[PDB]
Amino acid sequence: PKIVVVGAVAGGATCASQIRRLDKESDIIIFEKDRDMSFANCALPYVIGEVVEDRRYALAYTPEKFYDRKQITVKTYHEVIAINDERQTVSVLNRKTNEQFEESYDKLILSPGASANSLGFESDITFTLRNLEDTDAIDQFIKANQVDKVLVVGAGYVSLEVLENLYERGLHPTLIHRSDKINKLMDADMNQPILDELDKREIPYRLNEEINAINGNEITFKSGKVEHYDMIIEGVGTHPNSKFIESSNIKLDRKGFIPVNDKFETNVPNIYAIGDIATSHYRHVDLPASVPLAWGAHRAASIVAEQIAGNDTIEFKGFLGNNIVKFFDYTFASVGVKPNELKQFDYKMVEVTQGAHANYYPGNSPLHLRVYYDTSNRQILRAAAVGKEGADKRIDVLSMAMMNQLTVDELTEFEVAYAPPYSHPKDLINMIGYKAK
Amino acid sequence: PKIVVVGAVAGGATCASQIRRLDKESDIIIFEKDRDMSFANCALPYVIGEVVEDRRYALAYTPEKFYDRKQITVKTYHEVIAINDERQTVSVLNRKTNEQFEESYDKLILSPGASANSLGFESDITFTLRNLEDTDAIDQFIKANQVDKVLVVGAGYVSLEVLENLYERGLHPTLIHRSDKINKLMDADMNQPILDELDKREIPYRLNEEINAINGNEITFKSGKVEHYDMIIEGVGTHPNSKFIESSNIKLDRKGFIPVNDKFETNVPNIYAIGDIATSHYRHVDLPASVPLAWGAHRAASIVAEQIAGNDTIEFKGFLGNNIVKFFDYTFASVGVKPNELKQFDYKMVEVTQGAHANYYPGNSPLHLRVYYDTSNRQILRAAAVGKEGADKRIDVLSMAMMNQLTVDELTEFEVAYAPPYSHPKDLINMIGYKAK
Ligand SMILES: Cc1cc2nc3c(=O)[nH]c(=O)nc-3n(C[C@H](O)[C@H](O)[C@H](O)COP(=O)(O)OP(=O)(O)OC[C@H]3O[C@@H](n4cnc5c(N)ncnc54)[C@H](O)[C@@H]3O)c2cc1C
Ligand SMILES: Cc1cc2nc3c(=O)[nH]c(=O)nc-3n(C[C@H](O)[C@H](O)[C@H](O)COP(=O)(O)OP(=O)(O)OC[C@H]3O[C@@H](n4cnc5c(N)ncnc54)[C@H](O)[C@@H]3O)c2cc1C
Ligand SMILES: *SCCNC(=O)CCNC(=O)[C@H](O)C(C)(C)COP(=O)(O)OP(=O)(O)OC[C@H]1O[C@@H](n2cnc3c(N)ncnc32)[C@H](O)[C@@H]1OP(=O)(O)O
Ligand SMILES: *SCCNC(=O)CCNC(=O)[C@H](O)C(C)(C)COP(=O)(O)OP(=O)(O)OC[C@H]1O[C@@H](n2cnc3c(N)ncnc32)[C@H](O)[C@@H]1OP(=O)(O)O
Ligand SMILES: [Cl-]
Ligand SMILES: [Cl-]
Ligand SMILES: [Cl-]
Ligand SMILES: [Cl-]
Ligand SMILES: [Cl-]
Ligand SMILES: [Cl-]
Ligand SMILES: [Mg+2]
Ligand SMILES: [Mg+2]
Repeated sequence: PKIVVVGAVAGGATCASQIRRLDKESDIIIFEKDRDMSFANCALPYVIGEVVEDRRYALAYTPEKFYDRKQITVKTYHEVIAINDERQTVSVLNRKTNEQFEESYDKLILSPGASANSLGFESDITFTLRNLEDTDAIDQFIKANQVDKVLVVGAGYVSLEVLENLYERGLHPTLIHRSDKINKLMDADMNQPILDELDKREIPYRLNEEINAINGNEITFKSGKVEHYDMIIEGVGTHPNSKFIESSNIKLDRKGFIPVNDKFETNVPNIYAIGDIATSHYRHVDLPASVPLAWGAHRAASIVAEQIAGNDTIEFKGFLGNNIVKFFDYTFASVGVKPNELKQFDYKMVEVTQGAHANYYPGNSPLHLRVYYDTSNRQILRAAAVGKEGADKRIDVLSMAMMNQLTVDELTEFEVAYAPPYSHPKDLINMIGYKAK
Repeated sequence: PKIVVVGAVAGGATCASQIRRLDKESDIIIFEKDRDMSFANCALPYVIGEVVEDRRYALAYTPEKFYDRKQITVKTYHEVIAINDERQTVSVLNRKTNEQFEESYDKLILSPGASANSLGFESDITFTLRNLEDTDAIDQFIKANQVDKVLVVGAGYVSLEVLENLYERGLHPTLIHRSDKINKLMDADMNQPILDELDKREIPYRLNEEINAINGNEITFKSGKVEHYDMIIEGVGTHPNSKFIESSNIKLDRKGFIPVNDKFETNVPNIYAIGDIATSHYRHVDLPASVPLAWGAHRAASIVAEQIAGNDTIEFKGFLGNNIVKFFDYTFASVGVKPNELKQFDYKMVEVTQGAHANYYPGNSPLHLRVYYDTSNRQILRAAAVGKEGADKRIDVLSMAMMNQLTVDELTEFEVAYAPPYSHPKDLINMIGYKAK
């Protein structure tokens, strides 16, 4: 079938590539509104920090190389501006020539993702971070203006990674956030290490703070403070790239996302949606879920490739919401329903803080593991871990437990790999099970 | 019930402690034939390497402290020499006075573990490692003789840990092993990094080599080589501490171990056996299993505590055999049936070698993950991972998957915690799943 894909990055280029692995005959075309396809979204903060300096790690292909390798046509600077689903075409604006045209399709795959929100100030020193064009602009601005002081707005994982990277590059960032609710995917009382790491390095921060006015490099704040900054990076959330979908028959929810079934199909025949734009449900509980992360973009890309050109019996089984972020020496990871979703259940919480490995063994650091479970059936609802070591290991094990409908009590049965450098004979995970009841 | 425990370490002291958590009225007494209770068995190689300096780290309790905190009586230098099972008493030899006496019991818990084997040479420079007395003797001998060249016999994981520690302490070890099957719980081809690490540090080793004769410090080998050594640490296997059990009604297998049911009961009423002395079965396949490691001693300790003083519906579900060892920069971990047991199944092998984390993120290294599955039902039979980073995480996740007899195909559904420093959007575990078709 003739396949058209909208968006040429985590979900889109991946999906197109997976289809080509299975189907060598179909024509596949991807439209991407911006300059680059296949940029490494998750590498961007590290490119800014000069941790990742080889351009080949910043993006995988150019349209020419993608065509040579996979016979997939990718048109960059081409923005889809409407989906004419009844005639099975999309309307595309060639941004280089400013002319539009219709492209027909047998199957349409939507992976437009999200755009960064902006505070809306008229400021030449302010930047958001979403793609490689943004990354290049930020790097160039730092060099052209000999940037030293940078204001980082927002406290989600993107902003935190950007702050760490600016610091490692040798700049002097200050972090502000409109409330005290930083790194929201993690339990609010488990984020203190973020503030401790800032303090330890004397990196200034102010919570319940916002930009009030900008006059050149003079920034006036809500708190009444006035400071001079060379650059501002705003990480104040994202919004779905779905305005171009509104006039079509595709069903969107009130927040602008696309609900899909387990085959990643929209309500319209032959049109699929994957990636950040799509909403589905949790795997372990009967609740809606939206998890705008890379694992989901890649998993959905594979499922849609099977639906179109492979085993169409392969279907999604829902999200668990596994997520993680590094901030200086600490790791913050969680899986399951969000803190705000726990109230939909009668639940109990159990937790343990213990060394990541043998207490007598060097380089140890306390790991805090917390697990929430449903009192009606003892099923695990959510888990969170924070520590300098071993949090990723504990959360991935709990993600596998939740996939298998394990009860909190059965965690005493988990057989950990034990030697002094790695865990304890009764691992933190086993202790959660023993402490449950 | 009056409870008598034989052995005051990983299984025994733990079990007595777990019973006390549930029952504050029963009298509990533990007999330990040697000097110390609750020594840190797994810390011993590190104590020899001076990685663990504070000897307080190698001993968790003394009998006086155990009585003060848990009201449990522990008699060290007291060796149980016979079990008079029909009258429900044990005969105990007070090793300080050489006088024996009987101790009655309502429940008897055997956790005598295993003793180190010896090659049998008449040599004052040869030592074995099993407890803190041994560790003290080795340390004392190194200092008294200014030991430099040391022969480490045996290539099992503990001997390897001893070798690494002797090297880091500043001594010059040479490793020999009677066969080429080093670190036997790991796939043979995946153990090459052990030899690479030895070679990188110019630490000599000879496989399929054995001691022929010992004449003072002059050691003659099977190969015909003659070398002078200041000390020899023999890691030539262990044997069960069951000679004192032979006269009783307890059933022992041909190797001297005690087969137990899922309540860790022996064939004799009121007598339980846990730890290295006990044999059971695998959880995921119908085959016998013996896994003489710490996790099993602690898990059995809790199950026996529930049987005696808690919820008697709690029973063991079998072993998976999760194990791991660190050797210099590498980690070697495996779970499931042993290499030699794979022949009892019709199976296939799938493997991937990929970066432990994002390829562009610093300090990456190649992680080799291998999974064996049963062709009759797609169930995972065994998994092994070797690498400088991430092997423990992948093997613990697979242990959790096996606990639930998960299939190899379902690994595509595992939702990993992804950020650049930790994994990939399609993790190594997911890739095993994608490569299994
Ligand atoms: C700085 C940063 C760090 C991140 N870190 C992590 C992390 O560590 N771990 C993690 O799991 N996730 C991380 N993410 C999230 C991850 O990048 C997204 O979940 C993933 O990119 C979503 O894939 P997608 O295809 O939906 O969107 P994207 O990969 O963003 O691709 C969307 C594409 O479609 C294009 N598009 C939109 N509308 C149109 C249109 N009308 N016509 C043509 N093209 C269009 C856009 O220009 C864009 O190139 C990070 C994201 C960023 C920006
Ligand atoms: C150097 C070393 C390193 C190790 N490293 C690891 C590792 O990294 N990971 C891992 O999982 N496992 C490791 N182990 C294995 C682990 O220590 C054992 O699996 C665990 O100790 C078994 O518990 P147990 O109670 O059966 O035996 P033990 O803990 O050995 O205790 C047995 C006790 O009973 C006593 N006893 C025996 N007979 C009698 C008697 N007749 N009367 C009175 N007392 C008696 C013995 O003196 C001994 O103190 C290691 C062991 C050693 C020695
Ligand atoms: S923010 C974190 C996520 N970031 C991104 O996704 C960045 C944008 N990504 C993309 O644009 C696409 O993901 C690109 C880079 C275009 C390619 O996507 P694929 O996932 O399909 O990758 P490749 O085609 O490059 O495959 C490379 C290696 O993986 C093996 N492989 C892919 N798919 C499969 C399946 N289904 N089964 C088995 N193996 C599979 C390939 O064989 C290949 O290994 P090599 O070592 O290259 O031979
Ligand atoms: S080679 C590796 C194996 N070697 C060894 O284990 C060495 C010898 N071991 C022992 O002698 C025992 O394992 C000792 C050191 C006596 C410990 O026995 P327990 O396992 O029973 O532990 P503690 O009573 O000392 O408890 C320490 C902490 O764990 C919590 N805990 C234990 N058991 C439970 C159960 N069933 N449920 C909830 N919590 C449990 C304790 O409350 C305690 O926590 P703290 O806040 O640190 O007091
Ligand atoms: Cl990336
Ligand atoms: Cl239309
Ligand atoms: Cl705790
Ligand atoms: Cl220990
Ligand atoms: Cl008798
Ligand atoms: Cl039996
Ligand atoms: Mg129309
Ligand atoms: Mg504590």
